[PDB]
Amino acid sequence: WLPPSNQLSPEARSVLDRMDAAKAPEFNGDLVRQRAFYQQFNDDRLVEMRRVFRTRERHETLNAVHVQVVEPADGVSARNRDRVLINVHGGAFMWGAGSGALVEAIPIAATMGVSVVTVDYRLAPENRYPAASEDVTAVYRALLERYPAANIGIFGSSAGGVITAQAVTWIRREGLPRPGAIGTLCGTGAPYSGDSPYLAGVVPVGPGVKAPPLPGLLPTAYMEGVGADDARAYPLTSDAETVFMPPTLLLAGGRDFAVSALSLAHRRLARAGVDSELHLFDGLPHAFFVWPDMPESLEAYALIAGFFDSRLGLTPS
Amino acid sequence: LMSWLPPSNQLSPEARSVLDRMDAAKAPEFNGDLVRQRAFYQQFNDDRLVEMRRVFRTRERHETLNAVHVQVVEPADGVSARNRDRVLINVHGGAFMWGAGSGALVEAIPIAATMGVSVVTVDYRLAPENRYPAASEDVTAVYRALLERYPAANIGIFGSSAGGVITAQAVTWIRREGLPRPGAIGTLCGTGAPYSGDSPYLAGVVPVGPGVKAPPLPGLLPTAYMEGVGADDARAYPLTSDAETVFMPPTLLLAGGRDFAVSALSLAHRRLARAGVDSELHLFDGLPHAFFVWPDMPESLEAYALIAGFFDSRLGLTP
Ligand SMILES: [Mg+2]
Repeated sequence: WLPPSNQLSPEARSVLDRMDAAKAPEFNGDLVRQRAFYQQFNDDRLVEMRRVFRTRERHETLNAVHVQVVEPADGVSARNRDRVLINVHGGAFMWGAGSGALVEAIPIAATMGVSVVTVDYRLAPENRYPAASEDVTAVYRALLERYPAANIGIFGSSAGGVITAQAVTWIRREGLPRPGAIGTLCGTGAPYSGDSPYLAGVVPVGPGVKAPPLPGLLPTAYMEGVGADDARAYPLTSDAETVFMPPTLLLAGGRDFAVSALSLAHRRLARAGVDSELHLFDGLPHAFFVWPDMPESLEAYALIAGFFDSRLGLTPS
Repeated sequence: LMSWLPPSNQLSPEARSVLDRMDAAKAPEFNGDLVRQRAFYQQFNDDRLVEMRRVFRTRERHETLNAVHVQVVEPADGVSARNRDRVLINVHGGAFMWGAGSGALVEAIPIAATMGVSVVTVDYRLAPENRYPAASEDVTAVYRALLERYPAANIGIFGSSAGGVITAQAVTWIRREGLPRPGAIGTLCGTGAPYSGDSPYLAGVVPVGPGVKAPPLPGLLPTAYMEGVGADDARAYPLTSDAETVFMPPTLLLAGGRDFAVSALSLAHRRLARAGVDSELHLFDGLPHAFFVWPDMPESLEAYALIAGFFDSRLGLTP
């Protein structure tokens, strides 16, 4: 095995051990226990968020979808008066509602100085694809009443990255204008692939062990029975959906199981002539930036804010 | 170690073939016999050049610019009208010790042919006979000469492996000399920074695993070319210097996903972004260091297109 990456701050090295301590025990398919565990995990990261960042949050309903609107406590910045971001939370498509959503929205709202509308989308296994696309699209449609499409960004982490990419295709199915920019962080509209799922240990490899091929679909209940050929569901595997993608930020830890898929999606975006940016944080795991107590998380929030700042329009609307 | 993984499932059949040939073509131990080592890599580079000539149609001329030997590589069809007032400078790889001649054409030919541009590949001074900053001086002298014919904004500089390191160092040397900075650079599989992070362990540059506890990595590049240069020389290690990083031109960083240089390139890209520099990073999952010297796979053609696309979007056009 490996020492921690020698690029990491002392604070990140501490976070790595806290991450290890916070890892889930085996649930053996007990969704109730699993949801309760991750509820507490997300509530814990929320407390850390609130210590670092000063925000105000309000509940709203937009086109019959529950959202939380997250803003810097004293107001959005003049630079971002006519912009908004939609956040789509992660949580394996089965949890993350409420505190998980605030944990992704608060650091970006506070770092960029922008309104973040985080969507309480329908979750699996009770709901299945394309429920979350429909929900995010309904919110987007409502926000178009106030903000130019060029000035709206959509981002999310892990499952939320996947749903962000699927929401783009659903928006185009509905005949609405595409968003100004997206962030598909730690996940996008494509299966995990390449080397990283083996290195990250999501699939066993090594002495005494037969390493299997990887799946061509995402294994989640959310995607049960959706075909590989559905370009709306898996747009980053489709040369057709890819060309219509808006400017995209892809960001992951270097040890994240999603990283090989993101580097491929970035190559495909570039060949399609789509503006895209990829950043990797060596040594860090999946969805590392839910832990705000390290310079590397603040840096990630700065890269997300800078990508939206440089790609979204400014004009009212 | 990667040997426990299957080939990346992203790879074309052609690339899986290349990876088997790459492993089979790996060098034996030379034990400080530099003459034998150079002969082995002369053969390797000649072999790749044969492959390049099958795929691409170019013409090469020798020239001397400011007392430095170059080869000027152009598409056999001619430079596109779009690229009439552009030029790229190539700085070859080869561990700072070999690669001169055929190794330089192996890097220049695919880019000249793919972009439709003239590439000047520099026959710079090698280690261990010559030491830093000899290669920076050579590349700067070439750049100086090309400024007589092309606007700085229309000149790119790129190189692979040791040549990616030297391209970054040449940029700081050009600045030191008071010349205008180049329009864009490609620091491929290497830049002005030591190797760092996880990737040198994963690639086996430092022995790694069960029962053998991994040593720290050096904060310096180990090559004889760089021996005695301090970590604090910002001109030698610019991507660890906030000052030289801010002055970098738009930069492409590209590597194989299994390349020992990956982790350093991802950090350099974060630093360039924080410094406000236009940079772009691409990683080819499953592929090793300097993978695009083997042209017989879709992934290599795809790399050449990304390099051509980066320069086509970042360099100026006007005479
Ligand atoms: Mg990029």
